[PDB]
Amino acid sequence: MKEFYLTVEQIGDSIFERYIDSNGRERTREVEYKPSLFAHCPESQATKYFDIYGKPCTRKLFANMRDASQWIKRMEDIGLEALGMDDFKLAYLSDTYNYEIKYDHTKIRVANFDIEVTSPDGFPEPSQAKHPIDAITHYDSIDDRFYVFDLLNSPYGNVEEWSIEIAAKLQEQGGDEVPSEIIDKIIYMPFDNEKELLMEYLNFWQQKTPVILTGWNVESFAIPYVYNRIKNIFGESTAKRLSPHRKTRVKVIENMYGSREIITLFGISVLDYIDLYKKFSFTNQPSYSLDYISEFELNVGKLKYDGPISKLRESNHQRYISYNIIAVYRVLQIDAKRQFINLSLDMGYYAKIQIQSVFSPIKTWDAIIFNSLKEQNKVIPQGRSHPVQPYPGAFVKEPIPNRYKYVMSFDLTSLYPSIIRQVNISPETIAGTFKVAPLHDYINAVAERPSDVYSCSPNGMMYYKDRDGVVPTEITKVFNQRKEHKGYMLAAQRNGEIIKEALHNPNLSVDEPLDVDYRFDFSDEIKEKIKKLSAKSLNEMLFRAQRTEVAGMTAQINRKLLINSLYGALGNVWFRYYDLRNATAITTFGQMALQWIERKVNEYLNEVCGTEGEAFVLYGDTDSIYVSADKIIDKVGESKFRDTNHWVDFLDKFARERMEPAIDRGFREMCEYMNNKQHLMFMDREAIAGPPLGSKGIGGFWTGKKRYALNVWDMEGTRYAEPKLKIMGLETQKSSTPKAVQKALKECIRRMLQEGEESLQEYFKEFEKEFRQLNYISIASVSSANNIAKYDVGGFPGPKCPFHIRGILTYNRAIKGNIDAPQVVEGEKVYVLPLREGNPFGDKCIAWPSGTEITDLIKDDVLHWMDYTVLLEKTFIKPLEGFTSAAKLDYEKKASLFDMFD
DNA sequence: CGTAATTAATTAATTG
DNA sequence: AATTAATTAATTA
Ligand SMILES: Cc1cn([C@H]2C[C@H](O)[C@@H](COP(=O)(O)OP(=O)(O)OP(=O)(O)O)O2)c(=O)[nH]c1=O
Ligand SMILES: [Ca+2]
Ligand SMILES: [Ca+2]
Ligand SMILES: [Ca+2]
Ligand SMILES: [Ca+2]
Ligand SMILES: [Ca+2]
Repeated sequence: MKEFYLTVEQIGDSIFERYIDSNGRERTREVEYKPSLFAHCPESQATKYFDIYGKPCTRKLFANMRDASQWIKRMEDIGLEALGMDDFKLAYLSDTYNYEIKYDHTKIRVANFDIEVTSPDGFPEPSQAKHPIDAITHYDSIDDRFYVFDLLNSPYGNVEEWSIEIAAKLQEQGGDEVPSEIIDKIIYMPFDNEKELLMEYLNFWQQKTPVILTGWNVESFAIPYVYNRIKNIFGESTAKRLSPHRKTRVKVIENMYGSREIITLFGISVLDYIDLYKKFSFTNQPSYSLDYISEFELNVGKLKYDGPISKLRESNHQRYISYNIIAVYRVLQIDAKRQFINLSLDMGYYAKIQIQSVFSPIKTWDAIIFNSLKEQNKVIPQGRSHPVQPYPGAFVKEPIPNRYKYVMSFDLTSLYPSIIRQVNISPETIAGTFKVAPLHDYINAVAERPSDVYSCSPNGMMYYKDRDGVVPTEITKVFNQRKEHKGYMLAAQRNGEIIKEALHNPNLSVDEPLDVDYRFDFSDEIKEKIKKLSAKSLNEMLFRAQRTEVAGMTAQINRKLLINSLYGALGNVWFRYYDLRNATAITTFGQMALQWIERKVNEYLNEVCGTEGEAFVLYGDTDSIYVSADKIIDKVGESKFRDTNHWVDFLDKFARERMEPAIDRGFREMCEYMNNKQHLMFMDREAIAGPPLGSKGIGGFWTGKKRYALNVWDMEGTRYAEPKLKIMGLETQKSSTPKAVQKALKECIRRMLQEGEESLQEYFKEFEKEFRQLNYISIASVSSANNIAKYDVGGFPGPKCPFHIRGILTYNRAIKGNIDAPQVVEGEKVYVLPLREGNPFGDKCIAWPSGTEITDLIKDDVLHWMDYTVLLEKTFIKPLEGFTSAAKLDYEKKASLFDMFD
């Protein structure tokens, strides 16, 4: 097989590499890598190396990496550019793997682990590690085994062995319900003392050294705790054994508070799953505890136990260990669904970077671009210092707040990356500037043509047309991968809807789910067989379809993120190819494109309807337009339609056969106007929205910019079995909004768009009536807890203290003096509740750590003094008032003449 | 060390 | 309560 790296480090003058060799075995080598850097040389000197602008370079080959670094510094003292890859391990990888890497994941040791630490005096700080480690569960992907290291004897209690028999039993049998599919995969090792547990863990680590190290909060807790505990007991050199090269870096981090240190293990790639989740999930959660995320992702019940965690080992060691193991499994279950490890490996190997560098799109793009240029013997420019400067972004249209009955939306495919490709925007393709006219002059096609030679953006930039820049070339490659996966995602989604339809009439039999590839639209024979399936088979298939869709979604959305991050990197000072002329050429072109096509769409529809000056485009943001279709529907008459799906078909057909051709013509003209390299402005139909035929639903509404709701029947080719609410920006979409309120507001909106005014009034009346029975967590607001210290004056709110910070300060006073009560962690999330006047907490609100029950000491008082009236007005009535006034509806039935009868 | 546009909630100070 | 400036949090794209 083809070889691939596992890990790479620079340690002084050595590269330490772990790799899989041609036979599929893991090896390590230390290489005295001799790096090369480059300097400009005279034009009349023969060389094969050129910088990105075509200037000739001479190669400087150094005896070691230290000399290369010292040369860089001397070139600074002289005042001359030092060209080439200054990150020597990336040059090493490029030299050693001068080909497209084909990796085999089954050869990569992916370790998932978690530790338990009993602590009587509060949270066990990793940098102190003063408490014994009493449990470690370490899953190894190669063995497919959970290795359980259990401490039977501790200063905090002596316990009996964990029983795998009880662990397997149902909770109703007094067991721990450890999933049966992992029971056989557990290797249980009990220990008489902590020293031997840790010594054996380290020997184990030595034999099964993680390549990818993951788990939940392992970067901030497990890794620092284990390192420091071993350091405290055995000395530093023994702790360093967690690195295969015996080198570590301790950093008492310095950017915004937090002096609790993170440990870098050389020769290991740490991908903390919390960080993977935060970057790649496209969620913002109210809480990031494993219980909360597990429940959200997998629909598994919370891990339940009596008493505080500080007494769990002592009171119920059996459950203590069982839950440690389950915790480890849950991360694996989340990854089976989300596939962030797969994504990280794909991205890392494609770019040829340390896998952990996937968190940095700048590093990722620096390496991709470097490798691409190196292929042609081109030399990358030196990184430079830049002051941070603001620059202009997208255009957002001010919508008229209103109900909108029939809406067809259109959307530009992968806009900013397509602009890069269309215009040919790259550091080395800059050809010059032209004299800009005001933007609206380009929008209206009255400004003079920017250039008859070069490809142009309305910000004034000109680009060469003779050849594609490295940025367009490389962004194109990742875009095409993205497109392939989006195609799989959409097919799985369409397939999901076929299954839902068939679920309306399940057959009465014992059968099995069909063995199908869900990434492809079901064939006619599959569709026929589905119509004969049982509910159980159909449900399992739906689950599988939806799992395929999620897999597709991860692969596609994160490749979209990567390409959009290349645009973003052009606007970040730490990017080697940072250039505000390029970033601004992209955004300015976007503003023109949107407004240009708004004008064209209005012109086209005014023609086809025989009107003049009618505004058909009601809204747009960045790259999307929302077109009112009321007149289109009214031209045929609602009476002609058999059902909802009939007008949805009509609009779908009108969009595809009439509007899209016109839209294409308009963008082709714009391309010629800007003299661009390639027409890549593709604006396809996104949404078809409207009320159910014959209903009193309003269909949709806008309250303002980035705040709207639509009742959608079809989304980019997916015809829904049930209409789906597309709600953007409103309180239902915000993690800060109480869960019960999100739900209730979503139902108000549903009733508005699908059923009408009366249905909404009926529901509101009921919600207001029953509101007070709702669980306190369900009606708590959520916020991030930043800068607590700044606003803390003696334990009371300082000037300008934010509402949620006040809540925290109240909480601190309430629990002050208690070492064991949950502390609010700076930068973490908190639940927030209003408090009625005259309460014992001495303020108007209380906040506590999110995802948790409030400590039992003050729970009864919070529940007693919760201000339900303030909660209702602030979180529910206020936004609903906003929705309904924008929609011209009343959430409460107003008086009428009819009130004088019966 | 990916980006900008934009919203709502909030505090402080004002709005004769 | 409204409006205005400044902060904060969180979205849409
Ligand atoms: C979501 C997102 C968008 N944008 C910018 C760049 C996008 O091209 C532009 C439009 O956003 P989107 O319409 O959300 O996405 P897209 O057009 O790039 O890709 P597609 O529609 O095919 O899924 O907004 C970012 O810069 N960063 C982001 O994270
Ligand atoms: Ca735990
Ligand atoms: Ca788009
Ligand atoms: Ca689309
Ligand atoms: Ca059937
Ligand atoms: Ca869009």
